[PDB]
Amino acid sequence: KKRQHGLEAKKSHILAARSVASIIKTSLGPRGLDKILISPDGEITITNDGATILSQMELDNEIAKLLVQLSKSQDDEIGDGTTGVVVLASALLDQALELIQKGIHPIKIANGFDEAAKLAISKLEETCDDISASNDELFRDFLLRAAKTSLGSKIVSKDHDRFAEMAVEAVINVMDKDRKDVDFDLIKMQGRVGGSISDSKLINGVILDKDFSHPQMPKCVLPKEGSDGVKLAILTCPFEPPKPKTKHKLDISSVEEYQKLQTYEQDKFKEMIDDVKKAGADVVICQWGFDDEANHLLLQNDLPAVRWVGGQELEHIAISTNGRIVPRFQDLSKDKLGTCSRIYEQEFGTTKDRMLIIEQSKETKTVTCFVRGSNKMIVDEAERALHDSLCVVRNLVKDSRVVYGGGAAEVTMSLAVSEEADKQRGIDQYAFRGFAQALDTIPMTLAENSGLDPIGTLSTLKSKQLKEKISNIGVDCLGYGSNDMKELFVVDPFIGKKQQILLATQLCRMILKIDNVIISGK
Amino acid sequence: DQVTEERAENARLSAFVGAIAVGDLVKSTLGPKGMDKLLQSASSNTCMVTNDGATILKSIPLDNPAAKVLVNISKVQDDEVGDGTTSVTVLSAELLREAEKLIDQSKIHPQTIIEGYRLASAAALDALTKAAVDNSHDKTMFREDLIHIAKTTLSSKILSQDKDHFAELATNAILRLKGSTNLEHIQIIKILGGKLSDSFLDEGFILAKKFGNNQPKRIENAKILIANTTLDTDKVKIFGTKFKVDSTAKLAQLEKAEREKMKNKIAKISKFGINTFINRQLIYDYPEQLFTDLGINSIEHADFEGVERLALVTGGEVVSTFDEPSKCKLGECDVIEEIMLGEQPFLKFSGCKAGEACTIVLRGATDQTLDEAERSLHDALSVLSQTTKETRTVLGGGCAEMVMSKAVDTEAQNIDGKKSLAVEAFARALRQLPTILADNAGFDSSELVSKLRSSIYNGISTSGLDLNNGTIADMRQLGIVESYKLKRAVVSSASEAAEVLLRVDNIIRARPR
Amino acid sequence: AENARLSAFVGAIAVGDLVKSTLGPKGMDKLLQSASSNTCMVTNDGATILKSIPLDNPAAKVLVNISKVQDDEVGDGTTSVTVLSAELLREAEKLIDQSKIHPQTIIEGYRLASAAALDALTKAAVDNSHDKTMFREDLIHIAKTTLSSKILSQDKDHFAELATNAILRLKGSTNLEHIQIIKILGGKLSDSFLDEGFILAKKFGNNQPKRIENAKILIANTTLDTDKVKIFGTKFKVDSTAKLAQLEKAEREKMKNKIAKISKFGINTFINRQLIYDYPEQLFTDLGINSIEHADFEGVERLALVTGGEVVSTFDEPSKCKLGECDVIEEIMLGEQPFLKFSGCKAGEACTIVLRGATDQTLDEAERSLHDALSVLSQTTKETRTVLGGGCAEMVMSKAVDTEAQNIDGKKSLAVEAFARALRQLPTILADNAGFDSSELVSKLRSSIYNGISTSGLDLNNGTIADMRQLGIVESYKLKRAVVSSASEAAEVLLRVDNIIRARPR
Amino acid sequence: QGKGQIISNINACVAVQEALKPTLGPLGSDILIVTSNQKTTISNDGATILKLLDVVHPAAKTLVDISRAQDAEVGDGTTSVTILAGELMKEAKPFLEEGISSHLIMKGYRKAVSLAVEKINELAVDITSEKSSGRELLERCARTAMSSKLIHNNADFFVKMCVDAVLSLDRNDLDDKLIGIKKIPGGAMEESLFINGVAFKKTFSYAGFEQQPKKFNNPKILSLNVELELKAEKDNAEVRVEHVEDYQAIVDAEWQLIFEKLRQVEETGANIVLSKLPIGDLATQFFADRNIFCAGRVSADDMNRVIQAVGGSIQSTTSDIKPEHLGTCALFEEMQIGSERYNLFQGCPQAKTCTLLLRGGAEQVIAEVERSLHDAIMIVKRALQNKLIVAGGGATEMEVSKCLRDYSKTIAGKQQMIINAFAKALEVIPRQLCENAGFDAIEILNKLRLAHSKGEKWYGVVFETENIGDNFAKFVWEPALVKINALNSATEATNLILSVDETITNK
Repeated sequence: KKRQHGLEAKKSHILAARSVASIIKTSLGPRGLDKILISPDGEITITNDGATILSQMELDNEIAKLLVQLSKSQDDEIGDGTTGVVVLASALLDQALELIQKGIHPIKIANGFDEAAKLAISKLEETCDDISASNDELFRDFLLRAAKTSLGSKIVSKDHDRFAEMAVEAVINVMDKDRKDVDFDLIKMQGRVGGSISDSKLINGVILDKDFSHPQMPKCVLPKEGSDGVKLAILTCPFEPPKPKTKHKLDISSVEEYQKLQTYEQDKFKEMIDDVKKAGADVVICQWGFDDEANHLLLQNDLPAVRWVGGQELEHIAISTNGRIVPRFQDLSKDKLGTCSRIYEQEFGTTKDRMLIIEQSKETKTVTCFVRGSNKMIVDEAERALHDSLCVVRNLVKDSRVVYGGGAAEVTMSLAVSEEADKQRGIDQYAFRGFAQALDTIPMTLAENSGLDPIGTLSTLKSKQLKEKISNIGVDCLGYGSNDMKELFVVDPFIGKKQQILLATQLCRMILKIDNVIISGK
Repeated sequence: DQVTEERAENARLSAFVGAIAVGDLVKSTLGPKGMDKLLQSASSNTCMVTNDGATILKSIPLDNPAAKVLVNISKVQDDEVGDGTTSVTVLSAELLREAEKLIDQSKIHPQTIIEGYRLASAAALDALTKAAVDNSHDKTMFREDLIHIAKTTLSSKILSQDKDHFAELATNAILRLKGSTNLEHIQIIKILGGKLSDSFLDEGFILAKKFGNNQPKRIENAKILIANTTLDTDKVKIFGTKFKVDSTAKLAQLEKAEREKMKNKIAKISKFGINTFINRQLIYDYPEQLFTDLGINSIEHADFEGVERLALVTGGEVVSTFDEPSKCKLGECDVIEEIMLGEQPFLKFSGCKAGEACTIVLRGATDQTLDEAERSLHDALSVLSQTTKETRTVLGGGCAEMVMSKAVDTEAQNIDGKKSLAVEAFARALRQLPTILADNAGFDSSELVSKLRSSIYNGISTSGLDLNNGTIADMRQLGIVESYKLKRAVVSSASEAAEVLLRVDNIIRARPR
Repeated sequence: AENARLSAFVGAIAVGDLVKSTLGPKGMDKLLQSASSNTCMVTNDGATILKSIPLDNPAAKVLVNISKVQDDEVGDGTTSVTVLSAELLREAEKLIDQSKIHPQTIIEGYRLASAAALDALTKAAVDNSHDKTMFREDLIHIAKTTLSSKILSQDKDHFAELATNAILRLKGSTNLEHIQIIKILGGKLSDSFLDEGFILAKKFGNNQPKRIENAKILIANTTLDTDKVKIFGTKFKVDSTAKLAQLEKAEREKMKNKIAKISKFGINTFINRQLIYDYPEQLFTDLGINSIEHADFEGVERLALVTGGEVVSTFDEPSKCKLGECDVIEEIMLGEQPFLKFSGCKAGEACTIVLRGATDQTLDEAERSLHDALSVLSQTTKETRTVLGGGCAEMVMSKAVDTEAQNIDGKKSLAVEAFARALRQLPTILADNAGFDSSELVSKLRSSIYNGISTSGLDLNNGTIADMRQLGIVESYKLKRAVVSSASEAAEVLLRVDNIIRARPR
Repeated sequence: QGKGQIISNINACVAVQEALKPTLGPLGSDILIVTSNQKTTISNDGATILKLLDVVHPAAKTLVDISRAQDAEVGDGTTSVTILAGELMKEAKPFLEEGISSHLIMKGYRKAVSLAVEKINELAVDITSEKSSGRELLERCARTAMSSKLIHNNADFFVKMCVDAVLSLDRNDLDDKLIGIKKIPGGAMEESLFINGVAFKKTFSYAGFEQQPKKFNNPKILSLNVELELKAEKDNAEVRVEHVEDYQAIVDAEWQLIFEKLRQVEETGANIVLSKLPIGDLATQFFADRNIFCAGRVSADDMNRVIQAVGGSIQSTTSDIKPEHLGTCALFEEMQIGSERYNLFQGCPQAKTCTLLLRGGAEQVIAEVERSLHDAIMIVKRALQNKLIVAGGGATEMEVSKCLRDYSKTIAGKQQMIINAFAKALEVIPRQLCENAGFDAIEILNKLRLAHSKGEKWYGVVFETENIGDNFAKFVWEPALVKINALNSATEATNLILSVDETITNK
């Protein structure tokens, strides 16, 4: 335990995360770079994501918990463009260091941010556009314009046309005709390492690591004679020869009683296969294993089955097939049968393990993007990049207002807060301008990684937005030349920038109020 | 605590040298003329000598993350080519080395360097597609070109001098599969002893087991049955049962009921009309004598991998629940006899009912060649099976990399700007891949490669490098050709993996637990 | 080749990368912090940098000896000497290993390239000679080339008139001891004064007048400390202190007789090598003669060249030897300590330049600038040929090296072209410190000379291609030949190392 | 041992006293304290600070023991009790150098507190009448506490929602267990909802998740502790069996035992069925066809709140359910916030409790919010039995501070200095305020001497305008009755610490 008072724990505590957050600063925007982080277990995770790095990174100062606690709420709120947003989350604490040297009270610094935060949002509401005013066709065209700037962020952005139709067609299957709804829970992306990254397709369903046991039949049967969705079924109770699970004892007083125990399972072997054959269910998933003597009769009756399937994947199958998993053998009925359009096992590599793929060609509740790639490290990075796209469309649904991206929002509200600071006067004039000054570091940081003059671009933005009130002029991240964002189809959700900046401002209010740091062991 | 972090200054230099240091071991393994390496394991004191880095780089501990992704992508190469796949790590190491010299000279931002490799990879796909030749239209030349495709892919191991004896093995075996891409159908057995050229291709199955006591070593016109039922351990139950008896009289009746259990079980087996029986587990003495009384062969101790290969090669089916004798199928072979291959005699099958699979007999001088021939035959017919699916092929052997250099150089003129430096760097690094190949045979990589470079620009596509004579020879005359599907995945994955390694500005080392 | 030469290539390049920021007029100075004595020195020249840095590679220590050669001959811009040899080691990592060529053949390729490099330097030389009117006026702009490579360049135009008038007072003196450089703390570089005379940091006596006109100055090597030292192994044998007190007092009058011999000369100023006792010091006041003492060795030597006198030990003859005369010897206090300012020398035999600066590190470092600049002025008088620098000379030689590569052809052309590529990396490194585009500036300069324009060059101030004659960039042939011929032969020895023998430390 | 041991016990309280300096006042800052639960506590009020603070010296537990007494008593602004008690020990250092015993010090502070109990009644005034009352007086008192800690700017929206929740409290009952609430993570910091009943998070997932209806118009509440799963019997499941067919009957009997109880759950027809134990996947697919709300793994505290709300009961037998064991409410609307569904009980037969649903990821925010509700019930309890209030901001102690200087000036000699030290110790409350506000404590305390004498009484200190004004006329007020037990508790604790001349530690 150390004794820290005064500017010791009121400055270096903020300066700590200031040097830590400057590490990921080089990853801002599509021009950013990746990083290597070795886990304590020895594994290595390579990603540029600000939330993924800070989650598994073990630091010293307790301020790291404040940065992770914010990212926990951001994933459930916005979680869109994490590489872009994570940099501006710490930009509010950098400007507060200059106001402390000037003699402003730390609480007056924190209270001055919330005053200018409500006025900056009102200015952003002027230039926002309503995408919901159009039809469904123009709405999907707005998604294609947004999926270019928004969806593509990290690596694999080389070819963005392969994943463009993946995110667009994913929200088309599950959506309301009035364009108010979201479900991101039934959409799960399970990828594999193989082939090329351009081989990704759209297959709605789940990918099971376990294949069909008893390699004495065909790997996949595409059609079905009974039609009606192949009659998918899942048994909740484990599949075993029936025996009491509770403690019991057997008493054999004669040879005949021992012979009846032989025909005991023999009568149950035929009883279990006939109840399934009577229902005609082709796909029967056993949760825990199966009986060795029944490993044949399933193929004899043409009953493909699998073993050791996780309960999480079983929930997505029943909701996708619109069926109900069978809780009890006596409760087995044709009313609980599911609907499966096509089921097959992917060849994957040479041998390896064949991956069972359940696919529904029609509208289904479980939407999945088929993903294959050569690099193993890009798997978790490319999936989580498209996982945020589920919340991107969600921001366009719940919030019909959309603003032009490219850092043009912070420049637009910069001129408003500068004018609103002169109305209050007092000591808050420099405090309100400081809140807008911290937001002015975002455009200068965007041009840092691209090799463009930070101020030379920022000076043109305020000069151009002075004559015309349109916000389409913004920072050019990828080097497209002219800074008009309307021709480049660069748009960002309104609620995305709203909450992520507001929640960061609300959190920094309590951070600047920290004076003494007391750390005790667990 | 104890977290060592390197900024863009240290991490940029440390990440590039990491792949170059370990990459020097796989540079000499390129091509049929490539060399091998040795690894000393601290556990069991074993070693693996091979030119394929999938089993080399995986067992080499390394603290540089730059080569960690290179090992994971080797499984993709293990699922496609499998032989001579070290060029993926060699070409990636050259891209990291040329980019290291490109940032020290041009001093452009690393993201711009990646944008140059993105436009350079597009020109490489156009040169391979326009040069793709499809001979599948003529079935006569198709079966003959499979030998030329084989001669390229089947030279890896030290035994490649025997390829002329081994070319007939993969030629007739791919014709027997008729579309079987799985290695579980292909029967690969290892035999110690005999000459290196003694390996032959026999039609049938070879079993390493034997007959227990009275089973005749030669059985003709036999019905082969495969059963997963339990024999050796008998009574083992696993019920909730317990045993209570008043006197030893009924105690022996339980053993008498055990005989009646097996007597009624062999009665259902006798209804099958089989002269051959196979079990997954061991066979108890009592049913072993019952097999000899009824004239039924006995085979035991077939593991999970071997129980399938019996029915897959012979076309049979694993049968359980004997209560349905006529609902299943029975395997059949013309001649079932015990032969002697090497020291351990083996059980030979002849005249299988289904020719869907074949058995390749492998005899070699040393144990080092056992796992060495396994790696060469790991992907052998599967490579030929992928040529059955994708029939477009292109001349390989180092010339195809020079043909793509002409397309990249042509595209570099239309691009120009400051991004052409990274585009030209990809062409310069690609031309160094056959240069290292010429360095492995000890021949001239200067004058020969310089002539091959001007020959591609003169409009001669068939020009290539001769490995045996060390001169300029046409690949169509030597018979060196590779499929379009394999080479496309090698060049693309090497460039995609190199884009990630150039993006590392930081290396964080956590304190070990 | 691999284990034989490993650290000889990368290790030598890493040393050149540290001084890479020191190359060029836009470069910066490196701080040398010694682990002992807790001292420090700030110097651009690699002579001091490479000497004080610990070198584990024996090949790096060889670069110190070749640096000392250019230190005495040139002394300015010596960083590019070791950097040019480092690029030859980088190209040797490929041609010897990758291309698989014997090192002697690579050396032979540089041997034929060194002969072709000397032909390009002589034919491209510009002859400035004969009439000294336009010649001396051109020396103003010619000096500014190598005058300031430092961050002190603000003193260029100021020291340009002082360095030009320095050789004008020498009137053809090639000895660097005839010039006097004075280092004074405080002030600005623009406050440097240049007068005809000498300014000494010592002072006069207590009662000595502050202004004396038409004074005759005479020095000597004698020792006035006290009494007489005589020979070794002496002693005084007397009956009592009556004779002993007389022997000590009489020698004070005997030295006065030697001072009486000084009065026969009629000199108004006297200068002694060693310290002077108070009694012979007061005797100089009675005669009205100034006194100067505490000169170890060069104290009396530097003043002898300015006054043009001669050391007189005997004081016997007021006829022969030499008598120096200065118009005004008045003591002039500059800065803190009082200084002795001499003016109106008998002849132009010597000259003195006074420098003033705020930082002590600027005085010691800028002393080497004027010391090397005067050496260049002496070489332009002897050697009549001059060339053009600023990155242009490397591309002109590259045209001759590439021309010779077409005649030789064969596999040696790879080593000949690598020598030309090594000459292409020097302006890249030269322009690397300014922070401008290498591919843009080099391509415009390299292609312009192939088109027949030899007057172009790299301009790091405006970041474009400009005429070196208009900007005043001129290098003498003696400077250019000494750097190229030594750097070409410097790496020739480093490429002959086939083994590394490490002796046991003491 | 000796005078040095008392100073050692005081120095142990100084470390706690110096840490609690920012913890008092609206403009006071916050302190960061890490605990063994991995919960970082950033708070203003020192209520929960002393509980989670790591105690080093044994004598420091004296301030912790008296804190829990004032925790359930007041709970708001109780950090000044240990600060004032610390000043009494800090100002006792020159007293220890003299020959004044701690018992003479005990009589000095007691006479000041014994009069202070009478002064608080005199300094205050009965309000009642048509003046500030419910929906008004409750808003003025709750705004002082809440807005002085967190949500400084948005307190207009935030406190207004919390004050409206306390309005449901009525007299003649005034139950103290009504303050029970829940913690809802996630959401915006400025967004909050009002709920009049128990809310409980799913905490588990099952295949019938998306098929669960969220809206019931007239549900029926039923509480059952029966766990639904296949498991062994209570004591011993051993069954002696002879025939072979009876073993499958056991499998049927194990099913018939569960399946019959599953039908009894659907036979009742109650649209709300809560299980005290976990719920497995065996009864999921069966009970899901009935489409009745169900929640498992419910805490025992939440089940007791339902019993105290709708008057239900928990029974282990379905055939013994009485007609009154099935409760009904006005409306049932299941809300989902951040992929987490929350049940809502609206219109219970008797519910005086209001469970506030908060938002945000920060866990330390609800610490003072639950404490603000703990103070809100104290305001209601102390506004009924005795009706009176005083001014806010913390200037009330400065009014009685000078009143003690005037009386004790003429009272029995040396006892003047001891009481004057107490009045000097009362100045620490505005002293710590002027330090954290960047004001000048010298000029303000000098003006208070005239403000508490010639300035009559009610004039306080205004932090907003940086001036001295009347907080009583400003309508911002502070509870008066909470200072009676706060000032008297610190005296008995200070007199106990100063009376300990030695400390014994075994082992």
